[PDB]
Amino acid sequence: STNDNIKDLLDWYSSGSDTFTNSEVLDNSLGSMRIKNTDGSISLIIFPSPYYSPAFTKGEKVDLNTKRTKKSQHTSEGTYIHFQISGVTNTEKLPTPIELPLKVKVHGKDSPLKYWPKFDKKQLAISTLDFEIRHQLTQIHGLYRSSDKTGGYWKITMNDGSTYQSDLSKKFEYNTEKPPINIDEIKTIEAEIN
Amino acid sequence: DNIKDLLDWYSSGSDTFTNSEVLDNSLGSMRIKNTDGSISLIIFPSPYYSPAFTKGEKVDLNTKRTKKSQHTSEGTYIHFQISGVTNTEKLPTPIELPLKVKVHGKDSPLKYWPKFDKKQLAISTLDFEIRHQLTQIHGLYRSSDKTGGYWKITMNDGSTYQSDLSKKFEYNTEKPPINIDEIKTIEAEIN
Amino acid sequence: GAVVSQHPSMVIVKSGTSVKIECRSLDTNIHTMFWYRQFPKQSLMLMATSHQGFNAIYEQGVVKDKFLINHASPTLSTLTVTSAHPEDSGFYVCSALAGSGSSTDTQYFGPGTQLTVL
Amino acid sequence: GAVVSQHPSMVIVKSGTSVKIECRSLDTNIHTMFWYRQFPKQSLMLMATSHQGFNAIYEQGVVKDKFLINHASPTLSTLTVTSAHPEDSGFYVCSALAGSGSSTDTQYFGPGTQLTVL
Repeated sequence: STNDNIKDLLDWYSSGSDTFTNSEVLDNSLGSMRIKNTDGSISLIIFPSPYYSPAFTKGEKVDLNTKRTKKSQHTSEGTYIHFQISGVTNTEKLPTPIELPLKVKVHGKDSPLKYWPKFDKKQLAISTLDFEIRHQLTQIHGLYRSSDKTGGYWKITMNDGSTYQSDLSKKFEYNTEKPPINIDEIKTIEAEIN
Repeated sequence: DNIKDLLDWYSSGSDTFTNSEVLDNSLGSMRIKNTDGSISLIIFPSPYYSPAFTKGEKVDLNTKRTKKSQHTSEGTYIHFQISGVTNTEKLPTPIELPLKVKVHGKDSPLKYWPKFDKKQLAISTLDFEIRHQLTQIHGLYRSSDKTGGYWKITMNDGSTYQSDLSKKFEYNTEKPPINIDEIKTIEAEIN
Repeated sequence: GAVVSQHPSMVIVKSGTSVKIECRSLDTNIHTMFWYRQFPKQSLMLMATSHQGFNAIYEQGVVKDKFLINHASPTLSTLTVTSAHPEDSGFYVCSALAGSGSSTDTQYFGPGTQLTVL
Repeated sequence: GAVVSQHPSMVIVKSGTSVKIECRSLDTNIHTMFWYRQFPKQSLMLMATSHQGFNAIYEQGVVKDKFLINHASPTLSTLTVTSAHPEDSGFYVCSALAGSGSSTDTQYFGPGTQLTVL
C-alpha cells in the first residue's frame, strides 16, 4: 500500500503537545473555546464530541493539555494563536505528582517504561490520556516505527471498574470522546502492541 | 532626612512588561493584565496624564511599585504600581538616549546606561531611569556631597524638561509620555 | 547567510533540575530547526525536528516531557531537558534551514552546548 | 528550616548574551533574598537585596538592567546578567534571611554559581 494511516499516526503521536496551566476562558460559544494563556499566547480549541463539551464560561481558569490541529500563527496585537482540539480541564491540582500505572507489552513481553511522566492535575481528558499513552508507546516501545508494531490497544480501568479503550491501529475518536476523569481513580493502564 | 527614601526608591528595580491588556481604565486608575498573567493595579494621580487606553487595548508598562505586590492562590501575583503606562509602538532598533553627566562640574562617564526599543516613555520612567543611572554609577544620594542637582531633557524642537534631583518626581504634576527618539539631549548634574 | 548561535556554550547543573538551551538565528526565514544530541563516544544523532508553528516531532528514544522544545518565532528554538540525570550529560546541537529544499537542502549548525549533570 | 539552592552551578556563555541564574528556597517564610558577586582575585560583595514583594534594592555600581532581579514565585528568585562581558565572570551567590529581627538575624547561603563569559 501507499496512502498510509501510519507516518500520519506516527507524526501526530511522536510529536510534542501544548501544556498551559491557569489559562483563562475568553469565550465558549459554537462548540469551541477561545482561551488566553500565561505566555501571551491565545488558543482557539474545538470540541467535536457530544459527550465532552466544556461548560467553562468567560473568566474561568482552565488547564490545557492539548494537540495542534493545524499551524499556529502570529498576529498583531503581536500574539501567537494556537488551534487545538480538546484537552481543556479544570485547574484542580494534586498535592504531589503521581505516576499513572502504565504497563506495556511488546511481543507478549512486559516492556519497561522510560520517561513516563508524572501528573499533578486531578483531571485529564481522555484524549490527553491517549496522546500521552501513545507517546510513551511511539517513543520507547516502537509503535508505528516497524510493521511489527502498528496495532494493539490501550485500556484504562477506573477504581469502580468502568473502562476506556482505544485501538492503536486507528486514530483517537475525538468525535465521540467522553468527559475527563479523575486520574487518581485510574486503577491500571494497560497497553499492548501486536 | 528623606534622602534615604529617595535612594531606596531610585536605586531599586522597576517593573517592565510588554503587551499587557487593559481591563479597567478610569480617572487615575488602571487594571492591567500582564503576560504572566499577573494583575497590575496602577494609579495615575496626575490630571495631565490619564492614559486613554480602553478595555482590551495593549499597553506597555515601565512602572514602580507603591507597595508590596500581593499573594497567590493560583500563583497570581497582583502588583500595586504608579504611572508608566504607554503604547506598544516599538522603534526599529534600540537607541541610546543621549545622556551626559557631570559631578561636580566634571564629566562622569556612563556605565550600564541601557538602550530602549520603545517609541514612547513616560516622563516618570525617564526620571527613574536617569536617576537610577545616577544613584548606581554617579553617587547620587550615596554621599553627602551628592544629595541634589538636576536632570534636564531637551527635545529636537528646543523644549526642555528639568527635574530637581533633591525632590521626588512629582507624580501628580506629570504630563503625557514623550517620543524618546525626539529627545535631543539629556543632561544630569549632581553638583 | 544564517549564522545560528547556541546559548549557553556549557552548563553544569545538578540532578533533577531542568536546563534551558537556546537556538538563535539573525535572518530571517527558517521553517525548521533541528535538535541533535551527542553522547560521549557516540554519533551526533537527531532527537527532534521542529517545524515552526507546530510542536517538534521526536525521534525514537526521545520524549516530549523530558526534552521540551519551544519554537514560537523563527529566531528562537529552546530545548529544555527536565529532571536532569547524569546520563543526560552530553553535547547538544541545533541547526537551521530555510526555503526551499527538504531533503538535500543546506543545514547550518549551532556551535553546540555542553551539558553536564552532576 | 531554610535550605537555599542555586541553579546552574556553573555556566559559560559568549559575550553580549544574557544569563539567567537561580536562587531557590523550599521552606518557608523568607522575607529577603540577597545576591552577592565575587570577582576573581576579589571579595564577595552584596549586589542587591530583594524584599519579598518589592523590586530589589541595588548596591553601588550595580544597575537593574545589567543585573535583572526577578523574585517571581515566593521560593524562586532569578538573577539575569544581560549584555554579558568577560568582566562579569565570577561566582554569584544568593542567601536568604528568616523574619523578623533586623540585624541580629541569620543568613542562609546558596552554594553559589560560577559564570564565565568568553
